Amino acid sequence: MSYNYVVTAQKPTAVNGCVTGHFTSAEDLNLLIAKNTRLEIYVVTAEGLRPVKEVGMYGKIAVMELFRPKGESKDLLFILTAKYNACILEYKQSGESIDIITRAHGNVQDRIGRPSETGIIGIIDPECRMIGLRLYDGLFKVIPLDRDNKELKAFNIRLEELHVIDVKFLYGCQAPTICFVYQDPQGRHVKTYEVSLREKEFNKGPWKQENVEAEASMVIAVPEPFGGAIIIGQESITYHNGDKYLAIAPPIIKQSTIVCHNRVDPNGSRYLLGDMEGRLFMLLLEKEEQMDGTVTLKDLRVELLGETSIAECLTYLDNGVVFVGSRLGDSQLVKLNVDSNEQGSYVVAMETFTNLGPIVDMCVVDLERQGQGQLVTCSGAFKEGSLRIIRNGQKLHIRTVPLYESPRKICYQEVSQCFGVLSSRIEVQDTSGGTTALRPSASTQALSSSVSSSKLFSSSTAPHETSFGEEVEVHNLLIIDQHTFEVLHAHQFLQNEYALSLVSCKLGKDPNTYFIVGTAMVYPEEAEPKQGRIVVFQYSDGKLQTVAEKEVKGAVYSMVEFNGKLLASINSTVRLYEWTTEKELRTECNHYNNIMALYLKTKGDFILVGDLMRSVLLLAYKPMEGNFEEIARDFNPNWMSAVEILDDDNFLGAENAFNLFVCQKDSAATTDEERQHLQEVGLFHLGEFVNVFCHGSLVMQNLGETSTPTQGSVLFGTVNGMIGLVTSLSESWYNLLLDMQNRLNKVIKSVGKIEHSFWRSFHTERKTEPATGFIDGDLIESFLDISRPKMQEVVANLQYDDGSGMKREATADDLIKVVEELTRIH
Amino acid sequence: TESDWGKRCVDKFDIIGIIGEGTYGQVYKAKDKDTGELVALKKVRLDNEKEGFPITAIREIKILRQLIHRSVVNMKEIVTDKQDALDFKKDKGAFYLVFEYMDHDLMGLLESGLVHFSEDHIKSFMKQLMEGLEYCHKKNFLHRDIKCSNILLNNSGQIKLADFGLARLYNSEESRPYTNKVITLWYRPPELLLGEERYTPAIDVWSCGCILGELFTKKPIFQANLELAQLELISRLCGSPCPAVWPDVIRLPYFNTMKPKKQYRRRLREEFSFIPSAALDLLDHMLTLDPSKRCTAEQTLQSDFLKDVELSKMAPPDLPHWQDCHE
Amino acid sequence: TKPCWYWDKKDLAHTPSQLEGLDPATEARYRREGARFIFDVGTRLGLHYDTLATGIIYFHRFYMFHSFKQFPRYVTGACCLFLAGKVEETPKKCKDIIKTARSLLNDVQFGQFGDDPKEEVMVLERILLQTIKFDLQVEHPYQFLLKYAKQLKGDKNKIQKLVQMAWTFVNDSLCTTLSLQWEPEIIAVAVMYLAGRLCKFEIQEWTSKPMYRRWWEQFVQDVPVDVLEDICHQILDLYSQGKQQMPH
Ligand SMILES: CC[C@H](CO)Nc1nc(NCc2ccc(-c3ccccc3)cc2)c2ncn(C(C)C)c2n1
Repeated sequence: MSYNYVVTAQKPTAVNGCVTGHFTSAEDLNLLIAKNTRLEIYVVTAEGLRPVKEVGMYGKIAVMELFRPKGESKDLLFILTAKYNACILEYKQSGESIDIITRAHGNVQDRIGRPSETGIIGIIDPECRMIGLRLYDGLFKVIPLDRDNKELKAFNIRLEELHVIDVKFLYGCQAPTICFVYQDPQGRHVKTYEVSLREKEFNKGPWKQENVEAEASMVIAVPEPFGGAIIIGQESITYHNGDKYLAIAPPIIKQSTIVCHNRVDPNGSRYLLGDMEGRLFMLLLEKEEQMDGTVTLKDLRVELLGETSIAECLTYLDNGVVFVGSRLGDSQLVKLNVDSNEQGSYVVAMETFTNLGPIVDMCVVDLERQGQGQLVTCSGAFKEGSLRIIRNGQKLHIRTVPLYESPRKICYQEVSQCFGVLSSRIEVQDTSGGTTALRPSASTQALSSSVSSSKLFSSSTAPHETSFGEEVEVHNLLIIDQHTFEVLHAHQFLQNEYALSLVSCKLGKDPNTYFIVGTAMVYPEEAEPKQGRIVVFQYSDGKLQTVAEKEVKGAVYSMVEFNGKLLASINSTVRLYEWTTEKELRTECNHYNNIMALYLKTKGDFILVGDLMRSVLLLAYKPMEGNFEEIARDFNPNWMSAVEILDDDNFLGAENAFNLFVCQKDSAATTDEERQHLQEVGLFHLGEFVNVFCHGSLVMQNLGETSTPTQGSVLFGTVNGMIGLVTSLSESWYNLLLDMQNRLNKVIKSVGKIEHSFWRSFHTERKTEPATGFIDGDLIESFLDISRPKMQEVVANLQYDDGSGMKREATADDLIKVVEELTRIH
Repeated sequence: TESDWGKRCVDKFDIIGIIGEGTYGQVYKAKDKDTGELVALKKVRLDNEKEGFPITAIREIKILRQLIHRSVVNMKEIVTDKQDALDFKKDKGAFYLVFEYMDHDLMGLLESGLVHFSEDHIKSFMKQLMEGLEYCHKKNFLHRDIKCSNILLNNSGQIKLADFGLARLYNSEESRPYTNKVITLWYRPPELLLGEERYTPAIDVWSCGCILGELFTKKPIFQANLELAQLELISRLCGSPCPAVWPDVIRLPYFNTMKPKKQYRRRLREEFSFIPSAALDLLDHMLTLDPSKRCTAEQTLQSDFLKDVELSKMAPPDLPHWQDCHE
Repeated sequence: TKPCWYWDKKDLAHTPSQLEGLDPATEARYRREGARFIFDVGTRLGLHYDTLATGIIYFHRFYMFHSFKQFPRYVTGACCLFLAGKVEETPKKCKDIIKTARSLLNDVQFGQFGDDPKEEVMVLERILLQTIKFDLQVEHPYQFLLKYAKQLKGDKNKIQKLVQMAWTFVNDSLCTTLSLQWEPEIIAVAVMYLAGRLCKFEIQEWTSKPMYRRWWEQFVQDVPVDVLEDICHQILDLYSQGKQQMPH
């Protein structure tokens, strides 16, 4: 068996949702910000936000909504986790003591159902009569909000429309009514149904279906002054109520897909709309009152306000201050002014909240020769792309290096006192036949620049037609100074060439240190790339020189230096190249038994291969023979996101389902068949998407640090910005920490009454297994935050084993010492 | 000649790598040196020598040299390790069963989450699977281990049934006592859970219905660890075994011993309401408790769902092989 | 695709056994003894008639490729029965076949099994499988005797007498190389034909074509009387050579 420990070094920083309401008191205006597994509660002031409380939940927050049922003084909070844990929460404050009450809870998962393409949707009735959930295709789940439903029991109504895009509860209806856009073979349509708690079925809805835009994306329930709904698409915005029908199709919104909306004015007169190029719009409802005294919607208008971060969620707060919650860039507070500034913008940034964004890659480098370690990350996307330099000093110090294009890979080259960074920027087919970039960025603002002139694929004769307005990716290698983080050089790759992999290393008897890039020729027509390059560059005297190129028949997904040879993975093939005295790459040997060799790691003559669907493989170089050998493969099917070698026997992997696992050679060695079997000895639901594993630590490890029980250090970056650390334990230390977890879970009160053991259970749509071989260090580090009565309760009857004493009684102050040591690894 | 099996050596194949742990040996991917064809090699080890050549392998050789169907896996030859042959007693090398190589197995495609099945895709899959089962059943053979792991799919959209290691001939007139723990619990018929030792070809139909539902949900229908728990899960959806719907259930060894918590009503049509009408009727008939009232393979092929499917349009399932790399 | 398992009588003058100096009479004797050993051993163990015949067919085929002087017959027989049991799903443990073989063989005969009987048998399985070219499925005259008899309609008792007498002829033909000369379908017809002559029955009357005097042609196409008569001659020869007479 194997024993490992996993802790958080930086909590998730991406905003996954934001709501505004009256949650902490019927009087204060609150902003609830949801990061993966983390809930942040703020109070709105005239200058900004006053933080008041933060809790963690044992689950990914999928739905977050505030409601105030008749009889309550203040808003209640509904949360549903991605594992279908539902709960209703209440804020309660006793002087200085702030706690979160679980008013109702239960798990709403169905034994049979197909998860929907557009994900979990949760909505609440304007009269707070019921909670609507869209979890599965063809089913609508209703949790009625009666006082007695403390377990959140619910029933399903058959829904004829299998493919639902979005749904909202409508306002101004005689009965609870839903408005949903759906897709069937004839296109997209908007339809309405009434929901009957008495009959537990749908009844015919108030207004007839209408055919809507093929890419109708979002539904807005407009407040009672107007009533009805607004439908947002790629080209048009339409309002539907009864017989009334309006459509505005302003050319400005066609340029970029609109992804978020929020109501500014409670009467519904004004809405905010945001698009993926960061633009912020105002959607205006123009009223016309009739002599009858009734007010009808006259027209819709769209006005451009300015630019924000590419925002997953918008929230208007008040006083012209809007919260921009970002998943791809930094979040913000921005002020909307009535008068534009001299550039034409009505938006002026107030504050900037750091998001490590998508961490696509990262490396650890000791920039200041301080024996510490700094983490340079490829963070963000599109105009939010950035490098982030992270060091410890009690908080983490993070420097941001804006790139305004997407960073893909990073690797450090000490000889040159600089970093190599792969990046891609979006250009659009323009009337010249070429393309034009939407904005300047790192690869265009380099001091010196170059473009590949390779003739390898120049024969072509393969037609790829271009339509004006289509996007393309343009990929570059950036040379970036390690002190200034100035872009010294930018190398643009071939048209339709993607840069996928990057290494900095010496090869063979060649004393020069090279930047080596593996690429793929990506054409929309191809299911899988069939052309690619390995390019050897030399950065010298401020110019990047092309040293050698090797043509390959696929995508070079991953490369790594291997004892002076170049180990590269091309599609299914894993190849070892030698570097000749003629400065050309020469193939030594190949391994073909893969589906797609996405990830490579090495240790000595051993290679760990991560596959798209066939988990992880342990391959070995046999130098006596000049070939590869398969040592052992994990035959459990898994979709890999990243892998890492822990030691000669234990191997770490990350699943696309937000799960971690550790494989070990059986090492029984009775039969060859057992040896060729990698046994999954560790299973752990992380809750994050791991893109990159990287050996290193950010802690000051200069001579004088007390010996930690943990051995080894692997850092990992994730999509939501979360940075974590994996380390190993001895059997004795695991058992102690594991036994202590079981004691802590009985003592610590969970938000939503979610069982910790359930949360960390390995979970795919097809399997659920109890966690094994992994200590949730975030649980262990919570011992120091629990009240003293609870500490002594945890340590009661706690006996250490397999140590200086076979049986050793434990006191709370002893554990306070151990846990405090375990906090010193990050 | 092509028929003199067991003499050609495994030297004739370049081994590519191990693709799975089998029952009687490991399974390798390999390329024929002469033709370049890709094959799968099932290694048979008779060094155990407690019972010599494994019966599991004997079944697969005996049966698959008789069965010729596009939806049944093909054994191409049997080859051997290099033999020193100083004495037949000294020889301990293994035998390899050479099969056609198939690009993927269904479990892998679903477990990795990398496949999406449309209605038209499920039609092609099920028409081939049931047609192959029909060929076997009409030839009076039972598979007895139908699971997602044993349904192989290559990217052409062709389906082939594969692990015939538990296959035995069925005599309809003269009932024969067989082994009751034959199918994996997830795909096991209810009759065998209650101990039916004289079972019918309807056991395989049940398994295929379980797969039919799974292709529509992407999750196995009845996932349990113990035989009783499965009977409860099946009973919750398909209805409890009552003599009203299974008149001879009373004659089964464990009927009184093993009972579901309650007498359940059938909710299959309700809990599967998102399934197309033609398919839902196939599922309700395939997951019928009484094996004697359970539909046959032929009856599934003469159904509104599969009758008019044309196998000329193989409609391969949707496998993302680019942009799966980066989200 | 599939191998050819049938030879012409003239070809039996050139088995390995013959060419190592064994005379025709001796090889025939060895074949009878080995087959009857297989039959007796498996009958004591309670084995189905198909399992006995499959072993016997393996045995007969084996000695078309090897010599009786280099492969002791009772070991080969025991091995064939052991494999036949697995093929036909009537398995037996090798130790139990040996136990029964020892019960039935005298001390000299059991000498063939050497110092370790089970090992001598288990080791041979590899050569047996390679020899029979991994073609394990075998059809036997029995199934055709019943398939064809079912299509006869008439006196229940005269037909049952025909079947039983023919069935005995099938059991007796396993001691001969007919298994190696004619497909089982032909054997089944030949034994029906022989029983008919011996019981003075005119089988055509029982067929759906009662005025089709060559009654077998509707069961087995392209079979001349020459063949059926040759087969009958060979079966009765066993009875005339032995002290045993036709069952009747
Ligand atoms: C019941 C038979 C079992 C089911 O898995 N095995 C099985 N599977 C196959 N392909 C599917 C596949 C699996 C893994 C890989 C793979 C590739 C790279 C690395 C690791 C594994 C590739 C293809 C086969 N085709 C032919 N046969 C013959 C021997 C029956 C196969 N047997």
